[PDB]
Amino acid sequence: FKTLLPVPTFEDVAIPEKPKLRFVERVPLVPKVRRERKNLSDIRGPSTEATEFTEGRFAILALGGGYLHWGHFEMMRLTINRSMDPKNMFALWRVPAPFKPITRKGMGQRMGGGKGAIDHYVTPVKAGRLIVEMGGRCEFKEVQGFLDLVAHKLPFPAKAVSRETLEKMRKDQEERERNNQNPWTFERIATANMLGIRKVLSPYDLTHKGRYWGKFYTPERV
Amino acid sequence: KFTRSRIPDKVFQPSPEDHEKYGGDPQYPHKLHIVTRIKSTKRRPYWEKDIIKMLGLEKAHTPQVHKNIPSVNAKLKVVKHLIRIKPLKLPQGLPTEEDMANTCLKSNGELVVRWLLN
Amino acid sequence: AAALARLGLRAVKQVRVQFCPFEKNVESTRTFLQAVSSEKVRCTNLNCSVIADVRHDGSEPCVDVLFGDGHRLIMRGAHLTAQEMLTAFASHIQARG
Amino acid sequence: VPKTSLGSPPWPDIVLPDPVEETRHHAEVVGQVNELIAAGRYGRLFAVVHF
Amino acid sequence: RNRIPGRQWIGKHRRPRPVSAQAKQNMIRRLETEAENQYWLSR
Amino acid sequence: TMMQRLHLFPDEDIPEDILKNLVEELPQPRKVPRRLDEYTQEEIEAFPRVWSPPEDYRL
Amino acid sequence: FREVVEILDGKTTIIEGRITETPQESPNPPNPTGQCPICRWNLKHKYNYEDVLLLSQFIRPHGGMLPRRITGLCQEEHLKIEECVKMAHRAGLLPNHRPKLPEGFVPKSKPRLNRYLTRWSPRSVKPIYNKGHRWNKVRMPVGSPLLKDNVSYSGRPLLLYH
Amino acid sequence: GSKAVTRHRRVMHFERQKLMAVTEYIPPKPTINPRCLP
Amino acid sequence: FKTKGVLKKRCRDCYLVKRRGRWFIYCKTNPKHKQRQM
RNA sequence: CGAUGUUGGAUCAGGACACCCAAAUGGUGCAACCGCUAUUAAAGGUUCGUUUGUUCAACGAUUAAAGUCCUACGUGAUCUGAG
RNA sequence: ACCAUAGUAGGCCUAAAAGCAGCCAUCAAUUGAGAAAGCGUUAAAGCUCAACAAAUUCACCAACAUAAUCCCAAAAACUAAU
Ligand SMILES: [Mg+2]
Ligand SMILES: [Mg+2]
Ligand SMILES: [Mg+2]
Ligand SMILES: [Mg+2]
Ligand SMILES: [Mg+2]
Ligand SMILES: [Mg+2]
Ligand SMILES: [Mg+2]
Ligand SMILES: [Mg+2]
Ligand SMILES: [Mg+2]
Ligand SMILES: [Mg+2]
Ligand SMILES: [Mg+2]
Ligand SMILES: [Mg+2]
Ligand SMILES: [Mg+2]
Ligand SMILES: [Mg+2]
Ligand SMILES: [Mg+2]
Ligand SMILES: [Mg+2]
Ligand SMILES: [Mg+2]
Ligand SMILES: [Mg+2]
Ligand SMILES: [Zn+2]
Ligand SMILES: [Zn+2]
Repeated sequence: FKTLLPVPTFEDVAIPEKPKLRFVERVPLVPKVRRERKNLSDIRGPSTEATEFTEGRFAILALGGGYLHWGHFEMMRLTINRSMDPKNMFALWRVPAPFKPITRKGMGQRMGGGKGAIDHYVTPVKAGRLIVEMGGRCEFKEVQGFLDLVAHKLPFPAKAVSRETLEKMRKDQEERERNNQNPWTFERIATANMLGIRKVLSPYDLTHKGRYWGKFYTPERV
Repeated sequence: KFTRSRIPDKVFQPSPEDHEKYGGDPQYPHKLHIVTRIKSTKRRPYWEKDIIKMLGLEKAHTPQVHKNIPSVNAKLKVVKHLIRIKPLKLPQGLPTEEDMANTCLKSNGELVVRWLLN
Repeated sequence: AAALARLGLRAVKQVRVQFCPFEKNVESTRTFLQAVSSEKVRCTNLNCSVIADVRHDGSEPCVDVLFGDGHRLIMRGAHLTAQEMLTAFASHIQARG
Repeated sequence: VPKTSLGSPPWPDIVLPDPVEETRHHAEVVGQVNELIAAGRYGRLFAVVHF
Repeated sequence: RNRIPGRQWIGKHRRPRPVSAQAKQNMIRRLETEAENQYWLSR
Repeated sequence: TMMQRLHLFPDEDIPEDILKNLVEELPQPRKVPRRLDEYTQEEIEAFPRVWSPPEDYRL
Repeated sequence: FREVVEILDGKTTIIEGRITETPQESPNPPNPTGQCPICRWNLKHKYNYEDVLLLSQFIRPHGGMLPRRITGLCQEEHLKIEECVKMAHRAGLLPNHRPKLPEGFVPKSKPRLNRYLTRWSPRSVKPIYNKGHRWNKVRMPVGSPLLKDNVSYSGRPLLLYH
Repeated sequence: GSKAVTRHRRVMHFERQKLMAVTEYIPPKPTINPRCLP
Repeated sequence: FKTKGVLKKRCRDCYLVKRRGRWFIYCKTNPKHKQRQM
């Protein structure tokens, strides 16, 4: 004998038309003629934009920073589109089409001579940004199962999350940092310039607080 | 660029337990510092080198005494990682002119006026 | 009940189970009864009859099984556990037959 | 009172004598040595000297 | 047999050297002296 | 040289020559734990039964 | 402790359960409120692989670990005691708890190498041919990390790898 | 010299490593484990 | 047998076993499901 | 740069294993013979010719096989000098 | 571990679509078992899942080969170390 439990029911879910992901273009329609310098600073540190959910209850969350080029968009589009029930689920791009020109030279060039030519386009993705947002009358578990594939084939480390999962790990993140037993935290030492440590740190560190190092992000770092 | 550094005032707002901990009186600030230079100025920026020079802190592990006024506290704040600061104490009070020769400074940071009677 | 089905019970003549329902120790022998009474084991051979002897007073539960080796296997479940009876049954009645 | 490799500290237990009997014992010993000095029964002395 | 590429402590690839319990102790003791230091600078 | 002053014997069989020079014996650097059969029955009954096994359960 | 007996008489086989006497938990525990058997005797973080009088209480006459729901151990401590029991078997303590096999005592093998505190099984470990230098160095495990919480009287943490 | 952001994880100046190692999270340790409590 | 970085059961009859300091997947029905963790 | 003489051969080979042969095995869309894959194993082996300065490559005949590489593209105070 | 019977080959399109190419409904007997979550069939039949009953230690994720003369200090889990 086992007693039953009430099943979660979705009466409030409204499925939009064209639930499957839009095709995105290899190159923008108005190709950038002027060659841009590479901010690596756009992959660096925490993300400001696209941190929260909008319509959907599920998402892929980026744990590192990285560049997304057309190959990745293709991968996600196909993989998600044939992995979903178009009736019961819908997906959404939380990331723009690749807009940032990246140059190259022909292999075999000597150093110098000018900048290179535009090879392809990418999208910058800062750690903590939602890549793809899936809603529906789905339970998190199915979506999670096939979303983790996609997540795994992305250039940065990433996870599949729900609203519940995300707020879980955020409350855990702050609770870990008010639980902390040792008096010595990165913030505390860095801001007050103890041991003259500011010599070895970068200015950005004051904001990043030793959680972010380069494009990498370690969540365990308080 | 590595530069000089601001130190937010919040750092210098003491918590009520700190008084108990380091042995300072909640009510009255101490009058004088005994500053000692604990670290070396080498591998540090020129401006810290200068601050150390103008505090009389040139020689290591030698004590020096300074007013506890803000003018001084500013410089000390710049080099605070190079030094040890302990409050001067006067159990026997300040020395008179008869007591100048017999004065000595004990490591607990206290100035004894009569040293070695008979 | 499955491990008995895989083992081809057809080497057995007659299986009786004598037990006393109101005793506290009889659950094991009962488990054995429902393991041998199942459709798989029951249909492996139709030459074998399964008899349930039910008494209040006898006070000692018992399992008796005859097979065509001229062999008689009698296990008195008292303190014996179900799957010990069924393992003993398996290695005893299969290896010989 | 069980016994495991750990639950008992791995070093001899110590018992230091009561302070009173000790003070007595000390005064007694000092008395003895002092007699040795007064009698001139020490042979030859060495001394560690700061100079 | 396991070489360190280029120069030991310099380049993209460096000799891995680990932090010692000793070093943690030392650093922490310094920190403590500094916390006290900026207590006495406070009033 | 000081490797020549080291004498190693696999078992205890030593030339009586070498036995006759021995001044003293160093204490063994590890305390050897006794097996279960080394303990006196006094020591076995002195140590508590920690848990109480069901009578039905078979060992 | 319930022995199962089997008898062969004249093409009839009798199998019967028979109950013997089980020793009982010693009368007066230090922490009676305590939940798990290790804990109410205040043995948590105290027993080692070396303490046999404790370990032999959970195992079978044939040397294998007793199951957990019977013993009542707190899960963590169950794992610790299992590690310890393995380590103690390997160390050559509990020589009486092997299975008895009249033939196999006769065929000598090279006299048992004395070992202690062994985390892995001997047959499963590849010799480390390559060692490695000061910076990348292959360390050899000693004891188990399950016991890294034992009380240290020296104050220095036990050294688990050399 | 390497850029600020890189692919390969970028070995830290030793002093920064010491910082990282001192400032690690320490989880609170209860006096008695809640499981071994009643 | 295949040497793999990740072991996964390819059917209901696969079982998972630790031998020689490794993990293994043995399968009686389809021997092609045999796997050795590297 | 007050000289670290350079391609291919000859001679003699040292080494790695990411095994071409020989050994031991797992899987097969493995019946058998062949095979195709994968694991372990490096003590010993790994041909002779036509053309090219050639390394490669093509072709003839074979082999249990005619391994992939490293050694200042091993080896000119041992040789060669076709390039 | 255990167990699997009912309207019924549910209605369609197709040579056949019998829980399981596809499209639509997704009701209903029995204490209990989806117009079926995996395999399987030409369409079936046939194996399992979820359902009753039987019981109940704990069970979310986590594992990743290598080079060329010869491995590369030796060793070591406790007698008290801010
Ligand atoms: Mg990735
Ligand atoms: Mg070098
Ligand atoms: Mg380098
Ligand atoms: Mg630079
Ligand atoms: Mg030159
Ligand atoms: Mg020269
Ligand atoms: Mg050779
Ligand atoms: Mg190999
Ligand atoms: Mg072969
Ligand atoms: Mg060879
Ligand atoms: Mg080259
Ligand atoms: Mg050459
Ligand atoms: Mg040459
Ligand atoms: Mg010559
Ligand atoms: Mg030469
Ligand atoms: Mg079922
Ligand atoms: Mg390999
Ligand atoms: Mg060596
Ligand atoms: Zn416990
Ligand atoms: Zn399988």
